[PDB]
Amino acid sequence: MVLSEGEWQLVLHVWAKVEADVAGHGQDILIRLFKSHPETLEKFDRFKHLKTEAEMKASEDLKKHGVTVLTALGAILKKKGHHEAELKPLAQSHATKHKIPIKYNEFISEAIIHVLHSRHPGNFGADAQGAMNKALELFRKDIAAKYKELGYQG
Ligand code: HEM
Repeated sequence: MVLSEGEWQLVLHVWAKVEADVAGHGQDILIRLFKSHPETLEKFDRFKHLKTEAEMKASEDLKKHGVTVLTALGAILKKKGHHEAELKPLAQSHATKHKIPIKYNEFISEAIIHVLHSRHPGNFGADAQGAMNKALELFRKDIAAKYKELGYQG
């Protein structure tokens, strides 16, 4: 798939707001993911022990990882489709080291959309959400194809 330039501008316009507070958005998104789909928490040996939302909110390590996640994702989106080089090491570690099934990428995509909708309603109308969804679908499709190449797929 290909996004038009107008769709990329909608994506990067709301991302510019996210970047005003990377740590806060990273926290909100990962907590959303873990609450909504507790099974994903099990993949993080680092965080598996966190029992409540309050414990998650107080973990500086979780907040650090959320910054890491959003920085990597932002670098990818800013490539506007030309993200082959950035995707390869990400696919390799998630497929081979962390053993993350493809389905869980849909779950974090959902959490990203939820959080932007909650924090940026004026910049995240129907069209901007449609564009962000397309951008994340593009990402998931490309990462899934890499998984298959690397010998995981799934
Ligand atoms: C938007 C999708 C995602 C991005 C951009 C992302 C990015 C990253 C980055 C940059 C790292 C650190 C370096 C590396 O190991 O590659 C990482 C580590 C990791 N990610 Fe992801 N990730 C994503 C989705 C997920 C999902 C869906 C899960 C699990 C449900 C996951 C599980 C992990 C784990 C277990 C680690 C290692 C944490 C540790 O240091 O112990 N990732 N991720």
